[PDB]
This record gives sequence, C-alpha cells and structure tokens, in this order.
Amino acid sequence: CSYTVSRPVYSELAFQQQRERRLPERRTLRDSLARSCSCSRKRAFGVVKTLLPILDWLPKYRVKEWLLSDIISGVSTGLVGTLQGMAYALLAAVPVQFGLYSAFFPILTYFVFGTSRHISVGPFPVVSLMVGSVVLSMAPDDHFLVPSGNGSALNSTTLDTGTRDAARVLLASTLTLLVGIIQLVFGGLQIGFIVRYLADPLVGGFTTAAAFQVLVSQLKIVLNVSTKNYNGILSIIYTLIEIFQNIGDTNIADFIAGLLTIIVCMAVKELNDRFKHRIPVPIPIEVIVTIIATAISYGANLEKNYNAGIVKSIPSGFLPPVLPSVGLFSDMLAASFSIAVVAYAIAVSVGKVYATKHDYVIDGNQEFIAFGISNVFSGFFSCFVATTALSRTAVQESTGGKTQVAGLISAVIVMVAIVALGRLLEPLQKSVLAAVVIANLKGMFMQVCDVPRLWKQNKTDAVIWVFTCIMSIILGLDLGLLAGLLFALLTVVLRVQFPSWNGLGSVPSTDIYKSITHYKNLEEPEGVKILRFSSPIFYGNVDGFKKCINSTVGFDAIRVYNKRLKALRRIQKLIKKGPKVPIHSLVLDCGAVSFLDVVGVRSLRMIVKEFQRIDVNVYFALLQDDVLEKMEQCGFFDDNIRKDRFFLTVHDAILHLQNQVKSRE
Amino acid sequence: CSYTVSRPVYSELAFQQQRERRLPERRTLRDSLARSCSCSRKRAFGVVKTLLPILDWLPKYRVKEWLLSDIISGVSTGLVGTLQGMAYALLAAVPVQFGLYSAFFPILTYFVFGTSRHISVGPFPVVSLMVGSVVLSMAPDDHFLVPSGNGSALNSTTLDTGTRDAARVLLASTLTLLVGIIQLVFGGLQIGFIVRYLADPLVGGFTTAAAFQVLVSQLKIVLNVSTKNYNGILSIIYTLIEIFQNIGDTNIADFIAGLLTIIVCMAVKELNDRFKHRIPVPIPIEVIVTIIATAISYGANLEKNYNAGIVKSIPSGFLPPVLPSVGLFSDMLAASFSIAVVAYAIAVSVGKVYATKHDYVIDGNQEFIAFGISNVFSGFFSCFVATTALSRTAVQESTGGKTQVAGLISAVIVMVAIVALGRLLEPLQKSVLAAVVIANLKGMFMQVCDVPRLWKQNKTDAVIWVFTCIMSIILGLDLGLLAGLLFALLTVVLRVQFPSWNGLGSVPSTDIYKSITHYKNLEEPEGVKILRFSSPIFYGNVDGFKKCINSTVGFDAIRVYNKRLKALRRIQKLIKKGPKVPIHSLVLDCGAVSFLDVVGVRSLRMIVKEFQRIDVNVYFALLQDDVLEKMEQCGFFDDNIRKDRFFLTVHDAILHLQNQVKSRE
Repeated sequence: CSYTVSRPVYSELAFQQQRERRLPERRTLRDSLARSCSCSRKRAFGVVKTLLPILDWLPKYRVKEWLLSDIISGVSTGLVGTLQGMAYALLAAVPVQFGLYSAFFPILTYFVFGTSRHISVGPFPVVSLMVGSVVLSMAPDDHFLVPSGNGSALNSTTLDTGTRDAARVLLASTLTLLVGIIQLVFGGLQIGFIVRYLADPLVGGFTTAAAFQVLVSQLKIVLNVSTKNYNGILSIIYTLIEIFQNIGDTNIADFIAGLLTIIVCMAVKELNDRFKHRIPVPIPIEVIVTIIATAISYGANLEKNYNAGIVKSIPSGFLPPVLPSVGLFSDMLAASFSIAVVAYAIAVSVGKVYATKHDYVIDGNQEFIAFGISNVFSGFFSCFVATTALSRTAVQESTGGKTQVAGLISAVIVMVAIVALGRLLEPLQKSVLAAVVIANLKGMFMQVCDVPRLWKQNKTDAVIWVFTCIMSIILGLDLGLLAGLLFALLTVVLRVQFPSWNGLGSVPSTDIYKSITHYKNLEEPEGVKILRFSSPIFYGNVDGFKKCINSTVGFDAIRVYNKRLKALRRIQKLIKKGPKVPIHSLVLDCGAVSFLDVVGVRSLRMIVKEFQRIDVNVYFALLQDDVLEKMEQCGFFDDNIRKDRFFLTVHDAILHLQNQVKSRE
Repeated sequence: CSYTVSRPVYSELAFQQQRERRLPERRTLRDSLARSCSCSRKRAFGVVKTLLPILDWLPKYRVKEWLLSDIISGVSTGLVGTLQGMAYALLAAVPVQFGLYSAFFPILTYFVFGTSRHISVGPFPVVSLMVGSVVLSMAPDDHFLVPSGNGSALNSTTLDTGTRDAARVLLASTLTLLVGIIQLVFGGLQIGFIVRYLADPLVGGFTTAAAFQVLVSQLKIVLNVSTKNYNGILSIIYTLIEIFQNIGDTNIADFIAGLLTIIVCMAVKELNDRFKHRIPVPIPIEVIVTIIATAISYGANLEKNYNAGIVKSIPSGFLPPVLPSVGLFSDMLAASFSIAVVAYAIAVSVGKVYATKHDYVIDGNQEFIAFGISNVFSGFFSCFVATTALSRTAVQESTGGKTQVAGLISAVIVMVAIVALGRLLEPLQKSVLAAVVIANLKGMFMQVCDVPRLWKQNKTDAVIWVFTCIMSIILGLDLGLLAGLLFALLTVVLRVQFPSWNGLGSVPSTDIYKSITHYKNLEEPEGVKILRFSSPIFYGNVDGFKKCINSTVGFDAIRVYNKRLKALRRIQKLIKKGPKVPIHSLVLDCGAVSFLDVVGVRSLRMIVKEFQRIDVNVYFALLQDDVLEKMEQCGFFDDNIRKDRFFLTVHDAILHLQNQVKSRE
C-alpha cells in the first residue's frame, strides 16, 4: 500500500552507539568437547538407529500386504540382476562367474546398513568400466604369455586362457577394498561436501562420454575382434581405429546374433515405455531375450559349427574368502578416488529420484557407510565395486516394492544362480550378454539433447558439459573426471574474479537504485557517481576493481595526482623567477560482498587514500555487519579513515552529500 | 538530516511496467571486428609508442644534472650487478662468466622495450635457484663421469669438471628460451589476469621457502662439501642431512672466511640501514668486500697453501651466439611456466614499489613483452632468466636514477668486465661470492614475522602463507608454487561455498534490517522469518542453502509434507470405517548474489515449489536485475511462480505481507 519511513541518517556510528550488541558465545575448548560428546543412554540409542536403519522399518513392517508385493518383485529383479550382473562382468575383464557374486554379497551387506528402500545394489556399466580400465593397464594381455606348444620357428607363445584371470580377480578385489575404505573415510570423517562438486553438467557429460567408451568396449565383444588394450591418452580413439583394421577377422555368427538382440531389446523397451498406460508391469525383455538365446544356442553346436564365442567357464559354486593383496594401493590410489566418488554420486542420484516419489528421506552420510561396508565385504569374496543401476532400480519399483525385503528375495534368485543355476547358461554367446548393456545406453546417449537447452541457459554451465565430455574422452575416463572437477571449480573462480559491475543510478522521487545500463530515465546526483561491485573482492579481482573504478569516474586516481605534482614544480619556480572536474564523491555500493581477503583489503584502503589526495571522498553504501567487523581486525580504521565514511543504505550516502553541500558551500 | 521517503510498494512488476528499459547493443560481429582494428595512422603511432617506450622519455631529457646522476648510478649499479651476477652464477650450476653474460645482454634488451625507469634487470637468487634445480634434475653429476686415470682396482671414473659445463649451459639456454617464449605468449594474448593469482601470502611463503633453499645451497657451497644433488620429495631435508653427514670433509679456511665476510656484510648493512639519516648514499659493502677478498687471496696462494676453492675459470671474452637445442620442452614446460610467472610477479612488484615511490605509472603487458624479449635475446647468448633484484634495484634508486640511461651505463661496467675486468678475479674464493647471496636473504627471512600479524587478520589468508611455505619445501620449489595457486583457489571456493548466513531481523520504527546474531533489541514480524544468504548459489552450495533454510525455519519442507501425506491416508479410511506452525512466510534476502548457476536455480525452484505445498510462501527481497534476467532465461517464471513473488527491497516484502494479512485474515 503505502511504503513510508521516517528515520535520521544513521551512517555507521549514529546506529552503532544506541544499539547494544549481543555478547558472542565463548569458545571454552575444555567444555566444548564435553558438551558435544553426549553420555546419556538416549544418544547411544540414536547413533545405533542411524547406523543400522534396519531396526526402524523392520519392527513396523506390513507383512499382511507387503509380503505379496515383495515376493513378486524379488523374483523379477533377481532374474534381471543375475543377467545384468554377469553382463557387466565383461566390462571389468573378470570372468563371468564373479559377476554373479556382485549381485548377492552387496545385497546382504546393504540390508543392515542401508537407509534406502527402493535401491537394488549391484554392478553398474559405467562403474565396471572404470574398474576394468585399471585391470587392463596393470595387467595387460601381453604380460601373461607363456612359451609352450613347440611352434614353427620361435617359441609358441599362445594365449594364457586359464591362470591369466587369477591376476585380474586379485587386482579387482584390491580395487574393491580401496574404494570401500575411501567411502568409509568420507563416512568416518563426516565429510559429505566433497561429492557436491559433481554438478549436473559434470555428471551428465561424464556419463554421456562414458557411454561412448562402453559402446566401443562392448563392440569389441560383439565383433569378436582382438585389440591391443590401449590405455592412456586417446585410449578410446586408438582402440576405435584398431577395430576398423581388424574387421576381416570377425565372426558373422556373433555380429548377426548380436545385432539382432540389439534391435529386439531396444524396440521392446521403447514399446513398453510408450504404452505404459495399458501395462503397468514392464515386460522383462532382458530375461526373455536371454532364455531364448540359450535355447537356440543349445540346439546347434554354436561353439563347434559356427565357431562362436561362448562362456563354457561357469563352475557353479562358491569360493573361499581371499585376503586382499595389500601393497598395490600406491599405483591405484589416483583411480580409486574417481571410482569411489562416482559410485556414491549415482547412488544418491538414483536414490533421490525414487525418494520423492515414495515420500521418504534418504540420509547422506549413511550411504557412505552403507556402500563402504558393502564394498569392503565384497572385496573378501572376489567382487567389484557395487552401485545401483537406474534400469535395475526401476524393476523392483515399477513391479511393486516397499522395503529391502524384495531386494533380499532378489538375492535368493542369485543365490540359486551360484550353486545350482548357471550350468544352463554354458552355451550362451558372449555377444548376447554384450548386447543387453548397449541397450541400456539409450538413457545416457539421449543426454546430449541438453546442450542446446543449456546454451540458452547459463552458458558457463554448458561449456562445463562439453569440457567434461571431451576431456573424459581424450585422457582416459578416470582422469577426465578430475579434470572436470578442477574445471568446474575454476569456472566458479572466473565468475567471481570478473564480476558484473554497473553504473547504479537513482530513480526520481524514490529511494530505489537501479543500474544505468538497464534503464534510461534515471538521474544521477550532481557530481556523485555510484558504483556497485558484486563478487566480493579477493586477491585476484582486486586489480579488476581498480580498472572498474577508473572506468566509472573517467580518470585515474594515479595519473591525475602525478600530473598535479608535475605542474606543482612549475609553481614553486615561477614565484622565484618573478581531469577530476565532475567527480566530487564516490559511493561504492558494495552490497554483494561476503568476505574480505585482507590481501585485497590493503588495496581497498589505498583506493580511499589515493582519492583523498585528489579531494574525492570514497563512501560505502551496503557493507554488511560480518564485513565491517572484519575491516577493524585487518587494520583499516586509522585516525583519518573513521567509521563515518561508511553508510547503512545507498540513499543515506546520497542524502548525506546533499546536506553537506547545502550546509557547506 | 531527515531521511524520509514515500513511494508505493513496487515489488517486481509495479516497477518494471512504467520503467522503459534500454535496448542492448547488438553483437554485429562483422562491424565489431572491423571497428576494433583501426586503420588510421594515429592508432599506429600510439601502438608504436606503447610497444617501444624508449621514444617517450628520450626527447624530454634533462641532461644538465641527469648526465652526472646517471653516470654515478651507472657505475654503482654496474659494480653491484657484476658482483651479483658472479655470485648467482653458482646458483645455476653454470660457470661464472655466464652470470656476467646474463648481467649484460638483458640490460641492453630492456632499453628499447621496457616501460620502467628505476629497474635494474639482471640475475635473481630465486630464479637462479630454480634454474639450477631444474638443471640438476635434468642433468645430474653422475651422468657425466668418464672412466680414465688408470685407477687402483676398477676404472678411474674421475669428476667431469669441464665438458659438462657445455651441456649445463645449453640446458640453461633452452630453459631461458622457453621462459621467454611463454612470456611472449602471455604478453601477446593480452592475458594478464593469470599472474593475479599470486597473492601476497602466497608469494611471501614462496620467497621464504626459496630463501631457505638458497641458504642450504650456499651453505653447501661454503662448506665445500660434495652432496648427491638430490631432487624430488623432501630434497632440502635430504641434502641438509647429507651436509650434516659430510661435515668432516670440509675446509676450515673457506668456512672461516665465509663466516667472517657474512658477519662483516651483515654488520655494515645494519649500520647503513639504521643510520640512514646521516648518510644518504648506501656504502657499497659488496664492492669493498670483494676488493679486499681478491687482495687477500692474491697475496697467499690460497689454492695451493690452504687448498681453498677459487674460480680460475674466467676466459675474459665473449662467445658466438649458440642456437638453443629445441626438443627438451616437454619435460620442462611446467618449470619454465613457474619460473616465468615468478619472475614476472617479482618484476611487477618491484616496478609498482619504485613507481609509487617516484609517482609514475607502469604498464603490465608492456613489462611482460619487454621481459619476454629480454629472455629471448638472452637465450641466444648463453644466459639464464633475468629479473630485477630488490637489493640491486635500490642501489640505482638511492644513488639517484631518473631514466634507463643509468642502466645502459650499468652495462658499460659489465661490458669492460666481459673483456678486461675479471682476470684479477681469478684467485677469488667461491665462499666470498656465496656470502653476499646469504646477506641478501635478510629481507626474505624477516617475512616470517607476518604470520602472527595475519592470524589476527583474516585467518584463511594466514593458512595460505603457511601452506605455501611448507608445501614449497617438501615437494621441491617449482611444484610448491602450483600447489599454492590451487590451494588459494580452493580456499576462495570454500569461502563462497560456506557463506555467512544470518537471521536478519527488523529494527523497530525503521526500515533497516540487521542480523539477529549481532543485535539483541530486534523485533521479527509475526510468522515471517527473514533469511540472508551471501556467496551466490552455485552447484556446490545448494545443499548448504537447503540446510540453512531448514535450520532457519525450524523444520524440513520434505519431512513435514511426508508426515502430512502419511496422516492423510488415515482420513480417507476413517470415513469408510464410520510442525509448520510459526513459519507463515519466508523472505529470502538474497541481496549478496551475483550469479545463480542454473544447476542451482533448478533446486531453488524446487524449494519454492515444495514450500508451496505446505502453504509457506517463499519471497525474495534484494534480487538484482542481472540475476532476474538470468532466471527468466533459465526457465523459472512459470504460470504459477510469477514475478510478483519477488520484491525490490526487504521492507517492501514485510509491508506487502502485513497488508495481505490485514486485508485477508
């Protein structure tokens, strides 16, 4: 209605005197640690309830109706879990037997420590690729050749099919433990802000570029070509050229059968997603395409007749726990930090999506402990890093899921897939398992459709997407993530180093000040020039502030004072023989400043001192309380630069100048 | 006097309608690039005058007294410069003549391209230390041994004093050429903000660590001990331990002479600095101590009698230009970048100091181009990277210097030294030259006295000093600088990621809003809770903003709605059979925001939508125009979230809320 106020001009001291401050809280280091560490039994029950979330949803279960919905989702997710679990094992260069272990043991551990209800912990295509990247680098194929077979001229150094996998499993187990330990450090030290640096364009471009490396890696299994497992700079680029050079040594039985299930699985997935209003339960195309593949491959001897590529290496049994090979963490610490941060990023990403739909809150630090113990327990049973795939997550959710009981039932299907089931999957072609992974790449391949949308939005965030996408292609995949985090943080520094400074003016007959580069009918005070400077001054943008002040006043505070003394020497000699016109004051509207960075405040006092020699006052308008208290501690208020130079609002600074000129001509 | 206003409550649209905006300037790339490149001869003359500043100060000379001032400053600066060059030649592991070379040609090159008047370009202790470090890393001593001399049992692999100096000089010349190329690239691309990242505490800690390493190296040289030129991690600690282990294999005469000249030089420097009011011209302690050392060392055969360490390797002549061995840049690019940036930082610091002391202006890009051309010209004459030492610079300023003519005269001394002066310097002990370097370390060793001062000041900047000082000691010296810049950028990001949020309240009978954690007698509106959030929202501080909102409203917008929906299903079943109390609105005083990082504006819109479901309006107070224009493009103003939700000032929102409560109960 009517916005009218009437108060005196409290600049800095007319308001600080009659306003009593609040005494700050004392540190009291002796008692601070005592009050923090609680001794009551209620705190002991609270830390156990959070650490073990199973004690919350289990007592209040709904066995009446939940048991019917969990038994149907467990057998549905179990069949998809035992297939996607063994399919993702090829991305880690590990035998297909250890892929099923990643779908049974991590579920058992993510039952008494997990804080989610609609998350199916298991393998992941992008995560398994980063695991397989360090296996090929630290244990290539040309490192296990054995001379045996009485060759023609030289020693017969045939392939090492057999004991070669033993070094790959132990290497992947050491990586699994080191990833789990890092996740426990994040949960133990209660540091969760380290994963906030993974922005949406950063994680979006990373998963998009990772889909290309997954497509190239899986295409090698489909085409049945033998590459040289290149790694380093241009890893995906070099291996893509080698694939085109070895096209002649392909297998038509694998390409035709591999491309067939690609079109079938993609069509059924697209048909079921579009016509969702008529069929609520998604058709398990992953399961029906595998059962029919093993049946056809069992009739005709695809291994002998067509010389196809089958598994024929499933022993159908468990294995004793193997202690991790401690001592190889020096050459894997750099890559483990990249795998441990993407396993948690996707865990929270998929978790929060299915959290607002079921209306339940997911703890942040608890997921670090949940997946931390999961990866550690998985390392003792020859498993790789566990995560939650978005496709497998939607299986137990769309079919009907309430708690992790359905996930435990999903582990029973994998349980029988280790002892009894597995012999029937012997003649299954490797191209079939290498095709269900490519079908799930549609979600990440369609993520490129955001670049035209992000360009119309904030352009700096669109560059981060393209930067992370290209950098995670040239210099590997794990190194590209670290190059994306540094580039994303650098973009934040570049946005605060080059602020958006304006020529703030006054709206007639009011007190609201708007920029002069946006509005025309604005009147500036006679002589006074207002300047606003966002992105608080630090050591890097303190030089830009000088160029900012020199551009809004028209002159330079240094060159003007130098020309004054250059002409002053003519005055002291003429008696022996015989610019700064418009700028009267400078009101700095530093209202968007948060910190000081005393390294830069030393030049801030110099600005007030330089303009003081040329009779130009430098006033302040909207300095906050947390900043003014910081200027006093940094040695700014001397005998000449008093607090009266500062003001509370922007209009008080202009009103103080108009009253000073009227009272003093 | 009286601050009174009377205007309607223009929130967002009551002000944007009747206020016509200014049309932004069109891009017009063709005309923009056409208007940028000027064709008139005036712009050509201007850029020629700027690129070659020699054409400016030459026509306005003051020969009458400037001739005498420049000749005396030139002889003094030439003596000081040849002494500092023959001293710093040992820091670069190069023979002593190449120091004199590097003290002659850079001076000639910094005459037609430099834009300063009181800068004596030459060697530098830190730069020479870095050059020597990278030379020892890329060319150790055990890589040149030759088996010759018919030893006792094995081949006599004597030391290679001699032919290895050619390789060392070639490596130093390649390094200097690469540094010059990097500086010319930085100057041509007009990129000057890259050196603004070197804050005052960062460069202070770097200079402190460099002074410590220089002290260690000069103590190694004085004690005449033979180390193993360790490099890498903890190199200074390892070489100090090796020195302490080889104390017995020293020379008592050399150590005594070094300690004596150190004490004498320090005492004379202290006496001249303290009693400056009586003697304006500083006593050249370096010149007299070198003269007396050469006089004493020439009497007795210190090389034969006391087995002292002398130079005896001065050919007293020039050398033809040698083309640099291009191809060794991939293993020294980072070191060259570090050397170039530290040299430019020190040069700009000295220039700004001696320019604000003499009241003249110095350009940045022109100095960059000048030093780049100087290093390039030095690379073609077997010289190392040139800079401006603070001690040598103060000589020509205290003795009286006006233009670079004194610098050109300062090269005449080095000119006659290259040919004639230096044959008498044959029996001079190396410990004497290794002492003035330690004597000049007093300025950098006293820089540690700022840590107690910076701790009372901004503590985050005090940590950067200690972090840079320690990190530039453990992992070399060049790598410590890169670890310091990244640490400073991370500290800047942490200050904008964890803002200082408050509980802003209202002062009675006024319109100024202050924090509630600082003032006691403050009244908040009935139900309304004002919140201020500095450090504008980006992808990393969004969870921080969520936590801040949840802490300032007392509840969580998610848990409240979850409990409401959990209690709602009890209502729909009871008819078949038979928190958010105080918070009325949320005025976000986002006045300290500059950018919004649309990745974060999505979560902001999500927050606004979530609080709408619980009947809690989220209003804005001080959103700038540059932020609203960004939110409009980032898809924020839908059919429901209109612009009326925003306000211009903080009191307007409270007034609108009170009017709505009064008109609608």
